Amino acid sequence: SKITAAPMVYVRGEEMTAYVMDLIRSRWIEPRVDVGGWETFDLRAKNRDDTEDRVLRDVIEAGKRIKAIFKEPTVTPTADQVKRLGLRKSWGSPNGAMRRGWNGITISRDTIHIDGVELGYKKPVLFERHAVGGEYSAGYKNVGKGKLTTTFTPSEGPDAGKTVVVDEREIVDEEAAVVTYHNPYDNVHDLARFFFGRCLEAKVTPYVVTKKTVFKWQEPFWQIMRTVFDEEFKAQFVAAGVMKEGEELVHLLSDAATMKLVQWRQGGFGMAAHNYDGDVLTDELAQVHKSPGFITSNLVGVHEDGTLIKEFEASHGTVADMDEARLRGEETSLNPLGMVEGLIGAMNHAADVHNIDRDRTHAFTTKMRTVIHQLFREGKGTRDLCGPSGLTTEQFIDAVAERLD
Amino acid sequence: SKITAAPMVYVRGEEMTAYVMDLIRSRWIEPRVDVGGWETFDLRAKNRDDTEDRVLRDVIEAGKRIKAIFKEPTVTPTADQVKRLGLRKSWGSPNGAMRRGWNGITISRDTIHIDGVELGYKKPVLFERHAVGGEYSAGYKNVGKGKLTTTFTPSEGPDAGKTVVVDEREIVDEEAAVVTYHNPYDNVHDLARFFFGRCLEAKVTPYVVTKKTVFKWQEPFWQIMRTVFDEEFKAQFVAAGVMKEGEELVHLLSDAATMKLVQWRQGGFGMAAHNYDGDVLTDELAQVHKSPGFITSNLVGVHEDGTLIKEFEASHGTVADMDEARLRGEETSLNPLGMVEGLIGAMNHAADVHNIDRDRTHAFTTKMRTVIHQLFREGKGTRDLCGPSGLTTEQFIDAVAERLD
Repeated sequence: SKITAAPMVYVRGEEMTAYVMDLIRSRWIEPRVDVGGWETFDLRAKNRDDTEDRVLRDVIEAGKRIKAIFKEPTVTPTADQVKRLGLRKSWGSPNGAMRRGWNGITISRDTIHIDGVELGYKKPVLFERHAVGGEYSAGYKNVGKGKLTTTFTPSEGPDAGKTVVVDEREIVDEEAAVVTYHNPYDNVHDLARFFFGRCLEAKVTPYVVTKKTVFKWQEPFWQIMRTVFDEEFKAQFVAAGVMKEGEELVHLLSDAATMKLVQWRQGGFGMAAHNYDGDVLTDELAQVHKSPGFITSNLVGVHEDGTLIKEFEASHGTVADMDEARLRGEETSLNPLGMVEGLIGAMNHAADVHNIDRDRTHAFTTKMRTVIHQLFREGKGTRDLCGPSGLTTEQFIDAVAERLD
Repeated sequence: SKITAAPMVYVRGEEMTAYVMDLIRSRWIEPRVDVGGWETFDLRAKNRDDTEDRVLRDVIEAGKRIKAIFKEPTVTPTADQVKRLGLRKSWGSPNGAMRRGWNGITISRDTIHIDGVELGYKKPVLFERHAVGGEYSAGYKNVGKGKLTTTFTPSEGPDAGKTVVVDEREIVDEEAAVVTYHNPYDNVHDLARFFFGRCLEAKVTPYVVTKKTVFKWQEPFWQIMRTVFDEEFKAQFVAAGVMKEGEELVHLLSDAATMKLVQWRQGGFGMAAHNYDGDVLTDELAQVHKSPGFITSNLVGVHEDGTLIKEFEASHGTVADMDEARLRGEETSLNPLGMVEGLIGAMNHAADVHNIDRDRTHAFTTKMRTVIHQLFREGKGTRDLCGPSGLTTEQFIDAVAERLD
C-alpha cells in the first residue's frame, strides 16, 4: 500500500539542509513511499574529494538514464572550503557538468507561492534562463597593446572551407581584456516550445528579453521565439483567454525588463532571456518576491530519445550559519519549502517520464504542499514568515508529518 | 546687464521635450542670459536623415572644441521611426559616436533629489557606468557550423610580434552567434579617481560591481579600483565618517547588486560597473527611485589636451504621447527638472572651462534649481509629484519665470 516511487536520482549535500532533508525523507516520504527506485548519492564536499568526483560521474550517468533528479544544496569545494573541511584538493561547481551532461536548454526560475501568505508577486511568474552560451564559456586574455583577429571557417554550405574575418581591431590600451564567445541557438527552438507550453498551462503572458537593438547578434533568439509562438502557440493563447485577438508577442529590452520586474507586482507573466541576462534578472526577481529561497532553479535538458531530463534544486545554499547554531544547541527554523518544491518536481517528473504511479504520486506531492501552506496560514510555519511564534525546524517537520495521513 | 554665457554646445531634439525647452529658453534663460556663445544643433530624426548624419559629426567636433554639451532627449531614427516620420534611411543611436568621440570615461547616473519631497531612495545614490568597451563595440557574425579562431599579437614588450591563440572553438549549431569584444581598462584609473572623489564629497559608501568570479577578464576593473581606493581614498572615507577602520572596499557581484538596489531604499551608496552592467542596473535604479526622469545621464570624457569634455542629458525620452495630447489642445504636465539639471551642469562646466561670467552663471543656475525645488515644496510643481492639483507644463514654466528675478 505504499506509493511506488519512479526511478529518480537523489543528490545529498551536507550541513543544515542535509540534516533537514534526512528528517523529511525519514518522517514525510519513506513511511508513505517505497523509495527503492531512488538512486541516492552522497555529494558532501568530503565525498567528492574522497572519490575524486567519481560520485559526480555517477550522478550525471544516473541522470541521463533516469531523467529525473532532485539535488540538495551543496558546498562547492572552493579554496576557502579546502582548509575549512580538511580536504586534499579543490573541485569546481558541478553546474557546468550537469548542463552539458544533460543537454540543458533552460534553468527555470519561477516564483514559489503559498496559499494564504502574500509574497512580493501576487500571481505566479515564470522565467527561463537559457542554460548555455555567452560569456560563461568565453575564451579571453588580459593584454596590452596589439592586434586582435577573429576568423571563422564554415564546414558546410556554399562557403565551406573559406576562412572569413569576423573581427579585427587594434588594442590601444596598456591594460585590456579581449574576449570571444558564442551563443548556440539551435536549442532555442526547444526552449521556445518548452517556455510557451509552460506559460500557456500557467495562463501567464510570455515576454522575450534581449539587448538585440545594440547586441545585434542576439536577433535570432527573438526571431526563433517569435516564429515558434506565431506558428504554434498564439492561437492557443487567444483561445485560452491569456492574450487578446491581434496581440503580438512582446519583446522587452533587458534594461527595460529590470524595471518591469519591480513594477509588475501583480505577477502573472513569463520571461525568457539569454544565460547572463537570466542570471541577473532572476536574482532581481528573487529580491522582489522575497529572497532566493522562494525562486526555483530547475534545469531542463533534452534526452537523445526526445524526452526531457529535469533536475530540481532550491536556490539557497546549505545554510552553514544555521548548522553552526544547531551545533551550539540553539533553536533553528529552516523553511524547507524551496527544497520541498524541488523534491516535488523531481518526484512528479519521475512518475510522469516513466509512467509509474502517476495519480498517487501527484496526489501525495499535492498533499505535502497543501499541508505546508495550511500550516503557514495558521501561523505554524517557520519563523522567517510566521515570526518568533513560528515553529522550529524540527517542530515544523513533526507538524507536517502528523497532518500528511 | 545679461549674463554672458560661456561657449556651450546645445543639441535640440523634437516633440514634447523640444517644445518645453523652447519655452524655457524663451522665458527663463534669454531674458537673463546672452546665449550668443551657444552653438545649437538640430538633432531631429529628420535632420540626421536630411544631412546624411553630418549634423552628428558636427556635434562631436563642436563638443571637442567647446568641452561642454547639453543634449535634449532625441528620437533615434530606428526602422519604426523611419515609417512614422517619413524618413529615407534608418540611423543608429548617436550614443556610441559621442562616447567614443569624446574619449568617454563614465556615464554618471545619479538619483535626483528635492529637499522636502520623498522619492524611492531617501538619500543620494551615485552610479558610474564605464562609458566604453564591452559588447557595445563587439565584432560579430551569425553563422553555422565551423571553426572560430581568435589570435592576439602584442605590439610591445618582450613578446612583441609573436601571435598567440586567445581562443579556438568548433561551432556545432546550424544557428550560432560568434562575438569578439574588448574592455579598455587604462581609463578605469580615471574612472576610479572620479568615482571615489564624488562618493567622498557625497559621503556615500562606494561599491564596485562586476561578474569577475566567472568572467575572469574583469578582474582588473576590480584591482584598479581597489588599488586607487586603498592608496588615495580609504583614510579619507574613514575620516569622513563613511567607513570604519579595517573596513575594506566591497565588491558586489552584478547579480547581487540587482538585489541591493531593491533592498537599499535608504540610499546613501555608490556603485561603479562595466558598460552593460551599468546600463541594466541604472534602469533598475530609475524604477526604484521613481522613473527615468529622476536619474541623471552625464557623460564625462576627455580631450587630447586633458580638459574634461562633459555632456549632460535627461534620461527620459521626448514624450511623444504628451506631445500628441498637446497638439490636440489637451492639458499636459511635463516635469522639466531632469532636463534643467542637465542644462545646469552643462552651463556650469562651460563657465568653469572658459572662465566666462563664472560666478554669475553659478548663481543663476543655483537659482533655477532652488526656485524649482521650492515650487514642489509648495505643491506648485508638476502633476507627477504634486498629483492632480499640480501645475500644467505651461503654468509651471510661468511660475518659475516670475520667481527668477
